[PDB]
Amino acid sequence: WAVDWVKDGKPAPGLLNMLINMFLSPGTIDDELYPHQAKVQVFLLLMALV
Amino acid sequence: KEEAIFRSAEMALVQFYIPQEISRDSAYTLGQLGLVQFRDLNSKVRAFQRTFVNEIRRLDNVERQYRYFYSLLKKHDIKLYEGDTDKYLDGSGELY
Amino acid sequence: WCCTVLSAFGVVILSVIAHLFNTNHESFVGSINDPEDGPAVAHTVYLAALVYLVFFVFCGFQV
Amino acid sequence: ELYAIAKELDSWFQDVTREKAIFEILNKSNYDTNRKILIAEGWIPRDELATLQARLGEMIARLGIDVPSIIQVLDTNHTPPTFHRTNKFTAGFQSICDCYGIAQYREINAGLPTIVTFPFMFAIMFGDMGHGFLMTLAALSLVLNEKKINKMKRGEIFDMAFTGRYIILLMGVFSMYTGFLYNDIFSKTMTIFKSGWKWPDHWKKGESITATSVGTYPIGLDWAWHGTENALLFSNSYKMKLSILMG
Amino acid sequence: SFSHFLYYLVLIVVIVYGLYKLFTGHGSDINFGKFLLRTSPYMWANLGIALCVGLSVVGAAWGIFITGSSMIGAGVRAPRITTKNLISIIFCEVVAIYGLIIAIVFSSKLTVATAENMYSKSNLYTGYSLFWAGITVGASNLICGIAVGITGATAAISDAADSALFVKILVIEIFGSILGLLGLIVGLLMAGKASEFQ
Amino acid sequence: FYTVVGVFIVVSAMSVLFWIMAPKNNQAVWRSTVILTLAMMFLMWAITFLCQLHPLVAPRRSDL
Amino acid sequence: MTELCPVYAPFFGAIGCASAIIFTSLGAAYGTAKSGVGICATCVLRPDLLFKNIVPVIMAGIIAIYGLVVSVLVCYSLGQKQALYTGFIQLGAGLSVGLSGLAAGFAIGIVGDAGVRGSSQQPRLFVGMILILIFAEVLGLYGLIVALLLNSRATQDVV
Amino acid sequence: MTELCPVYAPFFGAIGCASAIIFTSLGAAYGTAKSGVGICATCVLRPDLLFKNIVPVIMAGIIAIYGLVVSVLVCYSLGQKQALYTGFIQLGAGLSVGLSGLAAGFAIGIVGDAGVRGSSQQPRLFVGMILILIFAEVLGLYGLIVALLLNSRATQDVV
Amino acid sequence: MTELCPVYAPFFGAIGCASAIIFTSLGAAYGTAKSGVGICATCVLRPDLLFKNIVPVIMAGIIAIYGLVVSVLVCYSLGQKQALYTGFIQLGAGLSVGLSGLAAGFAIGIVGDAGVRGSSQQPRLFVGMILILIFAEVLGLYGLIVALLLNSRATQDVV
Repeated sequence: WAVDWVKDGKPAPGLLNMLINMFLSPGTIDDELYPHQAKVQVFLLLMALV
Repeated sequence: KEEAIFRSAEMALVQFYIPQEISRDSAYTLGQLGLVQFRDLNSKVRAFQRTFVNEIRRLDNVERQYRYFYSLLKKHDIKLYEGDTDKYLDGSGELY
Repeated sequence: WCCTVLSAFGVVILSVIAHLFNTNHESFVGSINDPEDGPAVAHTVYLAALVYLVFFVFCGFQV
Repeated sequence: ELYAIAKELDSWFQDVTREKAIFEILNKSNYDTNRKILIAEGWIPRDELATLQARLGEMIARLGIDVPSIIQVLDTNHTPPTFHRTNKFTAGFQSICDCYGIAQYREINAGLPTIVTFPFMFAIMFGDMGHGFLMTLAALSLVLNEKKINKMKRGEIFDMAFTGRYIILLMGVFSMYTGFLYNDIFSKTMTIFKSGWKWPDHWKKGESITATSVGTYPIGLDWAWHGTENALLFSNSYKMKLSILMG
Repeated sequence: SFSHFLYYLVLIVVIVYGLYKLFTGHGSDINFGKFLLRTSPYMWANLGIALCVGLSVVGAAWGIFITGSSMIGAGVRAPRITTKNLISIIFCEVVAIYGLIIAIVFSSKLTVATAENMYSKSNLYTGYSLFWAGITVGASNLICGIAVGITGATAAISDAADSALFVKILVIEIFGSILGLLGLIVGLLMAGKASEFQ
Repeated sequence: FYTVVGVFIVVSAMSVLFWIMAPKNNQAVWRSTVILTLAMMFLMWAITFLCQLHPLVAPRRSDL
Repeated sequence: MTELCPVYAPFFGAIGCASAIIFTSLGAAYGTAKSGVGICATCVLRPDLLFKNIVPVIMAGIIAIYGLVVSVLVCYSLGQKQALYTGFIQLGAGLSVGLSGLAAGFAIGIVGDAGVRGSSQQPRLFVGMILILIFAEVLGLYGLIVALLLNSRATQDVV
Repeated sequence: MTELCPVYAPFFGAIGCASAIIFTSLGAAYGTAKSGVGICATCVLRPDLLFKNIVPVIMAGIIAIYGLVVSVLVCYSLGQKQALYTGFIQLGAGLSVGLSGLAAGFAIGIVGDAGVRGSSQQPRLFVGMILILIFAEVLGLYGLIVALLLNSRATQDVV
Repeated sequence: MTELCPVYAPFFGAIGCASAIIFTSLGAAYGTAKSGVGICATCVLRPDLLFKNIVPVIMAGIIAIYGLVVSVLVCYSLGQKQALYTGFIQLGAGLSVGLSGLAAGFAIGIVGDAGVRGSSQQPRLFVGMILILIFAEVLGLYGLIVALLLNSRATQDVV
């Protein structure tokens, strides 16, 4: 919500999409939320699984 | 200077050194405080070997006469007339 | 017995929506499907409010 | 004689009911006939030991029993029960919370957060101003007459609602809030606050008209959303996210 | 059961066939309307006239033994009930009378159309009207026959108890027969307006 | 827009004020319940405003 | 009548969107019926345990909640010009969630009846009954997650 | 017949409208039948709570009202020039509400029977009966929500 | 759409992905419901042994895990212009994992309730219970590898 998406120019992810997209693999498919936002979360995922 | 609903209140197990003679008054008042339970004691034996059996049976008998009064009174054309006064005193009365 | 609360609500709520009709409010009147005449339906709903006021007066017999 | 006895019979019954419990309780005390100085134990609130000792001493002085009365605290190896000094403000919430299960010996009783969360969780589910307001009036019907209803049989007219006077009141005021923040007196949306989306000022007889985000509606869902073909989608996405975040 | 598995097989094969046609793009090739139009309306009309009387007779006979068997069983203890209850059988077979009348009035309507000519609106309407008017009359007759048979059996049992009980239960039979009258009237109303097979 | 942070500041100030000025008797219940009312009210208002902060969809209809 | 967007495309979408609520509703109804029979049987004898014992019916209502969420989510992707892919995926998601919820409803009802019966006599079977109901509910949760994935890509870069 | 508006489009909308009342009427019929059987069977011993136990039949009547409202509104949605898509969603709404109502009616019947059996024997079970009947009703309520949302969606942006 | 990749190709994939979770859910639900009836019947005598005799329900949980993981992977394998071959093979994988899990679930349920009934009496039967549960879970395990290895070739060198 915080970022005005269309004015921001970068694509706006779906309403409830990013996490279920992430379920696949650390290779974030597309439409990153923020710089490395879809990338650094692999750290949280690996922390949970370990 | 008392506990609140923040968590379970500070419990305590205190030992009642009740004098034998004054036991009835002590129990009556202690129950009047509405503040104490009694830990289950000497319950390993059956219910008809208690030291209190005779007073229990006579008072239950008394409650039966009172019920018989109430039944015949309901049969007759009359009802209770002092319900309000008795309940208020015994509800949240003081130590007296 | 129960008609008292119904009469009171039929005063208050029916009156506020009555005035909100009479105010030619978009959410209630002016749409393609609703009746276009604001004050016209406002008159009959005000009459309903008045008859509920009388009904509330009648139900005030609880005393 | 029946008219005479009827006056005291009602009070006599509630008087005589005392000794049954009295002797059933001192039954646990193990007062042997040969034994003297009866010895027994019971659960007390720790913060009331001094006051119960004072009351017992006052009674002993009143009873004239020359022998003093003493009491000592044991080593509580056994788990003592859990207590909550709830007032009528929150007794209903506490009881409803503990219906699921009595608390652990000293744990953080879940009643206290539920006091507020349960009414608001209900309200975020309920929404409407009008229905909440009528049910709040119903709650007031028992809150205001609490003195009268306390001494009149609950029966099937109220039943479990006998204690629900304050629960229903708080969920009703939270229903008020959810109405302010969902903007619907019953179903219909209200429009006191500043105008939201400005759909284009020129419209055809039956044209499909979008809207312009000229600003943000300050309090709650924008009233401009009402009646629109995208209203259901917008509101649903909104309140999915609201539900998951609050949860 | 093997029969239930047969129903499952039929359902799955018809569903898969329909899906196959839809996906290959010939969903129109399963044209129910074309099938209705091309089949001869004579077939519908005659199936209707046959089935109206057939179902009327089936319901009549069903109610006849339903009432009669219990009537004979109750008559064993007291044969006072036989003649006085035969009215239940009479009201059961008035349903068959209705079926016969609807059959004859329908057979007033069949005839030869001018070859492929007049294979059009009038005769098609007449064919479908005759078909499901016959189905209406026959099925309504069958079901009211079932109802009147059950009520007549109950009336027999009650008559075995008391005389006046039979006459107070006969109203149940009358109410049951109203269903057959309604079936007759609806069949006549919704069938008559169609002309003959010009 | 995005004054939700400032509204958080003001509701936090109110929460701290009520935290210090608890009712004299039965302090714990007021203490917990009022501050949690305020916090939960603020959160649910925060979502209901943040949704319309920069919306991705617009109302659409064919009605006057 | 586009090749990728045939006119009969939204039939599957509508069927899936409905089935997502029908099958979940059937599962929830069977669950609450069995659980309610259990509740009545235990509470005619042990009235006080009623409110405490109401949870299995809640967990039956879970299936209905899941059906509602998946149905409305599928509906928001409906469209007259929608491609055959979209209808296909909505149909699949609806069937998946609905039948998963139906299985969850069977499990919920059966174990709710059994656990209510058991807790009628013995006091601390309730926790185990609750956790078994938890597993029965999480079954429907897996169904819902699958349905959400399908619906999430129901309109992903669809031609 | 427009390619997007075939002549046989009204079939699906009409059958949806029909099912929307047919299936809910079957469900309410079963619910009322089982509930009333229980009522008359168990209150004969003790009659005074007949009016109290009337309630499950009231719930079944609410189910019938649910079917009535969905059916009347989808009727309001019917037309001649309607698009195949419109017929598809009307059919979907009708089936959703009808079958959800059928499930709700099964729940009403079973729960009401068990509840009245218990309530005639023990009074405090009445409140729990009320609660379960509410749940068996909100099942069909969810079905109604799905159906009304569908048949609202069945008209906009239609060519 | 080309005849290599027909417009209806995603139907098989969608129905396979649905049916995988559907059938594993039915199998796991039957297993957990029936074994939970067993648990409720046994723990009224032996409440303490609940935490030990709980295993078969968890094993049905692993069956559900199998179903979800296969379903989500084969769902990620979808796509509008997917090759007919991909749809066929992924339908095969979905049905394989689903029905293998269904058979495994029947085995888990029957073995589990019988074993817990027996172990109510005798303690050393617990290890045999567990052993038979693994030798039944290997069925869903085989389904897991079969479905995964089908998925591996689902798009390997596909055109």
